[PDB]
Amino acid sequence: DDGLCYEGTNCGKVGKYCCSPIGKYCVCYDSKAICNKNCT
Repeated sequence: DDGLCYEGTNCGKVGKYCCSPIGKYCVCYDSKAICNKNCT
């Protein structure tokens, strides 16, 4: 449950979003929700 999400293009997520609590994971998906959800 610990994790946050941000939007932009730092992980090549042009059009979608990414999740990383320190920029170490850089895991992105199409559903911003999948960012919070699946990112865990």
